[PDB]
Amino acid sequence: NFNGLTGTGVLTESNKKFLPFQQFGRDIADTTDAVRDPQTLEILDITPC
Amino acid sequence: IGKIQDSLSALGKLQDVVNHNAQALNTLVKQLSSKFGAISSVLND
Repeated sequence: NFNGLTGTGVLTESNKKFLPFQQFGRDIADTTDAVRDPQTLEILDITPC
Repeated sequence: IGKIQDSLSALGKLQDVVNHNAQALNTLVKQLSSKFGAISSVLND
């Protein structure tokens, strides 16, 4: 759970670059696939288990 | 027979098969973001 974003999956270092106001990303078909850690400000991918 | 390559470099009947299945799979997934008249569309929320 990332401040409201509830889900399940494996967290891994990403290679995306958000804009300096965006918290999380979605893929095509509108499903969350990356988030930013509120504390460390790093982008992490979410893959299904 | 050599002229056959020039006419190629047609296969729309083969691309249509790929398109029809891709469209049914893209639609099937998109239909999960619908509320159908419920309060929400997520079974956990």
